[PDB]
Amino acid sequence: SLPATFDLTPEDAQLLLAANTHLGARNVQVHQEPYVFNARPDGVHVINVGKTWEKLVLAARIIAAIPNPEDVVAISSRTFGQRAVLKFAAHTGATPIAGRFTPGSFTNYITRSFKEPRLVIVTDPRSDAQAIKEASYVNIPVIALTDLDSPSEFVDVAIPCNNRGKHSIGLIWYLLAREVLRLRGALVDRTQPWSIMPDLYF
Amino acid sequence: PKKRASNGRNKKGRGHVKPVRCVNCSKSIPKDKAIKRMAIRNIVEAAAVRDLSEASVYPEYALPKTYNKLHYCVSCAIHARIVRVRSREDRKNRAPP
Amino acid sequence: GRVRTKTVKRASKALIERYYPKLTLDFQTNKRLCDEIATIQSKRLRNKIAGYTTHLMKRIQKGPVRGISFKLQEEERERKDQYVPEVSALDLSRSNGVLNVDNQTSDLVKSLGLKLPLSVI
Amino acid sequence: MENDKGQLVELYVPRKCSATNRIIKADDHASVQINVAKVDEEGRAIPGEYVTYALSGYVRSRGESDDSLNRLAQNDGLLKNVWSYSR
Amino acid sequence: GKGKPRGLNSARKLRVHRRNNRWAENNYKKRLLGTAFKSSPFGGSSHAKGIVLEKLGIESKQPNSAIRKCVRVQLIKNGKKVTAFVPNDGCLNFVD
Amino acid sequence: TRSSVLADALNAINNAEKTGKRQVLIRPSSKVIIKFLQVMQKHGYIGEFEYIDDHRSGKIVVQLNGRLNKCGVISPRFNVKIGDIEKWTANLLPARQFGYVILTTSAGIMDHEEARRKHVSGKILGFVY
Amino acid sequence: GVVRYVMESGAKGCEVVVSGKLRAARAKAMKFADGFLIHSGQPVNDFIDTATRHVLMRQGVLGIKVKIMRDPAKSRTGPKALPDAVTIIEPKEEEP
Amino acid sequence: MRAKWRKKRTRRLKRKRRKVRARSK
Amino acid sequence: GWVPVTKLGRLVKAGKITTIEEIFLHSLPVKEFQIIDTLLPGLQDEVMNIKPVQKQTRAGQRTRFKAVVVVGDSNGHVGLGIKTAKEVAGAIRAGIIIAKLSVIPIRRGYWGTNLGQPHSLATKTTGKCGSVTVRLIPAPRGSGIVASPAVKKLLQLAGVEDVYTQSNGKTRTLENTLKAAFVAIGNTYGFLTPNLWAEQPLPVSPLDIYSDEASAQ
RNA sequence: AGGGGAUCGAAGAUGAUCAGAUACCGUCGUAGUCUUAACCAUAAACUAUGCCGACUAGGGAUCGGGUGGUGUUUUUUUAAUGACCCACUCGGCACCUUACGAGAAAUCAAAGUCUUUGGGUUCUGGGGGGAGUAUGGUCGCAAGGCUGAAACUUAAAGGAAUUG
Ligand SMILES: [Mg+2]
Ligand SMILES: [Mg+2]
Ligand SMILES: [Mg+2]
Ligand SMILES: [Mg+2]
Ligand SMILES: [Mg+2]
Ligand SMILES: [Mg+2]
Ligand SMILES: [Mg+2]
Ligand SMILES: [Mg+2]
Ligand SMILES: [Mg+2]
Ligand SMILES: [Mg+2]
Ligand SMILES: [Mg+2]
Ligand SMILES: [Mg+2]
Ligand SMILES: [Mg+2]
Ligand SMILES: [Mg+2]
Ligand SMILES: [Mg+2]
Ligand SMILES: [Mg+2]
Ligand SMILES: [Mg+2]
Ligand SMILES: [Mg+2]
Ligand SMILES: [Mg+2]
Ligand SMILES: [Mg+2]
Ligand SMILES: [Mg+2]
Ligand SMILES: [Mg+2]
Ligand SMILES: [Mg+2]
Ligand SMILES: [Mg+2]
Ligand SMILES: [Mg+2]
Ligand SMILES: [Mg+2]
Ligand SMILES: [Mg+2]
Ligand SMILES: [Mg+2]
Ligand SMILES: [Zn+2]
Repeated sequence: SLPATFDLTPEDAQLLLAANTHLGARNVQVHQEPYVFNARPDGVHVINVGKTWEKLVLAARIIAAIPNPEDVVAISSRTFGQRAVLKFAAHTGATPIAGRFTPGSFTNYITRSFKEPRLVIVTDPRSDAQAIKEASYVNIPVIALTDLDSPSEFVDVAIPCNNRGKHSIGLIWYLLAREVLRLRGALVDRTQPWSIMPDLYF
Repeated sequence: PKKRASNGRNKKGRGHVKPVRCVNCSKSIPKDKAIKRMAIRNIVEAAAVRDLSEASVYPEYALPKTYNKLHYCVSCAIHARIVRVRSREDRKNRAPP
Repeated sequence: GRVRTKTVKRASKALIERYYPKLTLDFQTNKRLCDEIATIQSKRLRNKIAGYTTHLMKRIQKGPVRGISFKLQEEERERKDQYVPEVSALDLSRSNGVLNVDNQTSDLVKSLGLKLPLSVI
Repeated sequence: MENDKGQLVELYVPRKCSATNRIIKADDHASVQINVAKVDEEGRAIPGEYVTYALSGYVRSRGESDDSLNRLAQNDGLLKNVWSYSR
Repeated sequence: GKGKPRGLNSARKLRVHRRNNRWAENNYKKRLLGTAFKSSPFGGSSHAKGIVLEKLGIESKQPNSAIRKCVRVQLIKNGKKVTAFVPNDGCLNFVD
Repeated sequence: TRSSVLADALNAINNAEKTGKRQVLIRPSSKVIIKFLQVMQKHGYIGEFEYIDDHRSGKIVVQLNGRLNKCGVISPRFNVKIGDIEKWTANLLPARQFGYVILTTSAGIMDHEEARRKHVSGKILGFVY
Repeated sequence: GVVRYVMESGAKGCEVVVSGKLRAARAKAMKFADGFLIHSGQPVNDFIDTATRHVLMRQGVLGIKVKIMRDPAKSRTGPKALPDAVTIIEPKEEEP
Repeated sequence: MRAKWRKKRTRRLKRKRRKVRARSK
Repeated sequence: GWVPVTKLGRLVKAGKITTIEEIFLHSLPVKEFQIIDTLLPGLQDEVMNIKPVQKQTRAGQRTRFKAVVVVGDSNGHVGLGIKTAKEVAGAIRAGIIIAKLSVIPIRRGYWGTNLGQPHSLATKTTGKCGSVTVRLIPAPRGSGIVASPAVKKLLQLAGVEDVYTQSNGKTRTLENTLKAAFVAIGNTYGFLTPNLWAEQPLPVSPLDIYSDEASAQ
């Protein structure tokens, strides 16, 4: 299952560290996170970004499994990750939701609303809880950018990243973007940096 | 039906507290139940200071505050502006202003 | 007294999405523009769509108004994407080639990978 | 549930949570079946093969959806040392 | 723990507490105290003969208004005096 | 105070399975919990358990699969004569085909079908399904 | 029944009212409706036609008002929309 | 019929029964 | 014509899904109802009750009518609809559609000796609603359905022959005892019996096999 | 019963208010309020939630005691204590979120682990009145407390919530 093409390359590593995607929250962290690496003074835990990357790959592998990638919703309402969610969307099929979720989207079959996805990715599970609540009415799996303090309730695969910072959210979306196509088409050459730039997702 | 989890007000773990007297009403009320508020104000109202500024000898004289702590019974506190009826879900909040 | 209802506000922005091609900051021009392309019943009806469409225009210059799209808002609003690309990509530049990391943040590295600009605190 | 003369009788046959061997009943609308696209030489999506995973709605809502997914996935390959059976 | 004992050797307290608490049951209490003997104009029997002392009229409870047409009876076995409704239209005229 | 160690044990088990956990530690264990656990292993409602020799009374860690509905104690341990096993099974057990009320007899601790075919009985311990 | 003959005939809306008694003690207030009824402003004259006739049933007289809302679009006279209506169009696929 | 006082009355007017059964000796 | 929405709803008229038991197997939300109209088209229906309820209003006495209705074949599917509306029959019709979108599979069984053709219940089972416990208990053949007549009728419409019932609570409030009876048979396909202990492959979703049959052109 | 009796103040006395107003408000004011020596034994004596034991969610504070650290100040030079900081933990007053479970609901971390009904044990309830009455017994100086019926009568009282 696990080849070394997807090992964490040290040039991939410097991408993550520049964003501070490895800085967990303070004295707050859900018991449901062993994604932690041993923590620093000044209270901040350092995520084990190896666990990030392995979860991100599986994330990608679950997305590629979606037959018609058009219906894969990816959600932000978070002021930050809105910009990056839309960029992610155009790359794969990936119906996007930025701004306000407008409840009634997964239940409540009326048009000018209502995608019926088979998968859903969320920037902040706390701040996008309407989708994660709503998804649990309709047999829809959830993928989440959990930080150390983030609810694991109804979220199915957690990507431990640092959700309390500018670049850290954008990085994962683009890396998740890059990975889901490194699995069929564009960027066939793994270990060859994708044409695209990360700084676009901000 | 029980209206508040604090029963009346804020006493868990003793059994008996002791009574204070409403400043407006004189009614007995347990200290934990009284409605408390500090009247920290200067001895001068709006204006009347720079109408007293050059009225004073002592170039350098600060302004002494007049301190007094006030306890209200429930009924008075409600009948003045002190507390107000709140909604059901609004009664759980401890934000002063 | 003077609060325009959704009959005007919907119709008034119903135009600006399809005719920002043309349209002006002057009322009487849009007045005689309206009835060419619209089917308003009364003059007072049309003169109030026009008075508001013009009002949206007299303010359209400085920032788009919530709920608008006119083939050019989409164009120009895209132009401010990638302000920083074509300069430093935030790798070893704005940094001294070194990645400045702390004592325990660093121990996390020796776990699997090794190629690393180092630091301490 | 067969019968005498062996001919099976029960209409339909529920799934089972992978993490609890539970049952997933018809109205268990918090439950979700997962498909991980199995990779080969160069990933290629192997379009339409999958490795399959079912989580009972209960496991989803209790919060163990995430972590019982890691143990589930890693024990099947799919993952390096991310999960730890000893805590 | 559910209020009552459970031990294999607590038969006494179990049996004696039903005995205590059966007393809050009206039908049991009326039987054991025998108030159909001590009270109860009939001897505790289903019927009773009696000598009609006088016809008598009783106004009904509200919301209703009417006169119900009872007689007053002295029970032969008892002396005890009671009133009894006489059913159906007219029919008081049958009682001398 | 601790009055039935067995009752406390099966409570932890039933509470363990009900939260979807796969294992549970149960202090303090005894001859008669094990045999109980054993008759539960024969018919397959759990898997491995390990006794943990502390030098007082022994912890225990049992691994559970998910087929368990309820394991309970019947307290006190009623004397049940052979003809009365049909009575208890009717009350405690979900259906005639499966489930087990388990007794302690002088012929040992066993489920009720074994007890019926081996033909003895005694006091009653509990039930499992 | 005779409500819905009026709706598939192509009307925007229609109410039928009846007052009196066939579930017959006190005061019918029964409405039967569908669609749309601008009522009121000026469009009532233009676009609603109503007529009340009095049916003398077995033990009383009953009042049936009916209201019909013609489609203003095909008015064939006067206004052909409510003063609420507005419409527009756009140019076809063009040259850059 | 405030209980506090349906019950003061119940005592006011039950010591009276006690103090009058002793006249009847 | 029907003209569905709901990626499920299109997939069922495409004939790519033929049995209701394939919806249940994937526990798929069912938001249309023409699907079940066909998936099982032998659905009888009895209205169990029509009952006035009122809302006080500055004029008094709203008095809308409420109807509770149940649907099934006598072959192991029951659904229950509680709906109220202004006119009596309007509440019944809407009551049928929601009675449909609810249909649940019920797991029949044998009392004792496993002969052919189940007649009774898998296990003891219970549902509750408000005050109303309702216990369903497997019964020997030729015993009938010993239940109050409103439930005798629902259980008829889930195709059970021999069952014992044992109520508790305020059963005179009929709307609730049905709701509880329905939770009860609804729970027959939740009880892990030993002959369901085996591990299974996880059949793949019909939203992915016939995945090509959503969206538009 | 003796001391004590500043204050407040059942009774009372009064000034008002009032249709009346020995009520509310105002001024007095006896007992009382404190105290020793005796009684009394009850309160919405309330968490209206018996005690013991076991188990089942997430989170942050706090009080006590302990453990750990090249940790800050104590600077007494560094110590060492005390104070503080961080981390653990046992025990306690509570709190937040949530129910996966409970409930008629209000709500509930127990009010959960119950018709899938049994860990141990003590007390109490069995429609509303009549009535905590009558009677007997007992305690008390008394006021009263403890124990405690029946005739008789009644189709509802009642609990939680909903809309007006
Ligand atoms: Mg109240
Ligand atoms: Mg204490
Ligand atoms: Mg007290
Ligand atoms: Mg002060
Ligand atoms: Mg008694
Ligand atoms: Mg007696
Ligand atoms: Mg009593
Ligand atoms: Mg007007
Ligand atoms: Mg009225
Ligand atoms: Mg004295
Ligand atoms: Mg004095
Ligand atoms: Mg005074
Ligand atoms: Mg006085
Ligand atoms: Mg006074
Ligand atoms: Mg004294
Ligand atoms: Mg004493
Ligand atoms: Mg008492
Ligand atoms: Mg009490
Ligand atoms: Mg209790
Ligand atoms: Mg306890
Ligand atoms: Mg906790
Ligand atoms: Mg401490
Ligand atoms: Mg220390
Ligand atoms: Mg130190
Ligand atoms: Mg009574
Ligand atoms: Mg006495
Ligand atoms: Mg009556
Ligand atoms: Mg009430
Ligand atoms: Zn006051």
